[PDB]
Amino acid sequence: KKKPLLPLLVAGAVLLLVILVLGVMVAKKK
Repeated sequence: KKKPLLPLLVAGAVLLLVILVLGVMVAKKK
């Protein structure tokens, strides 16, 4: 019933480098 989190672990990692890091460009520049 419960969906595996194996692919979710790496999923959040990608969003951390692609999305989160995207905001650091404007943040650090601020």
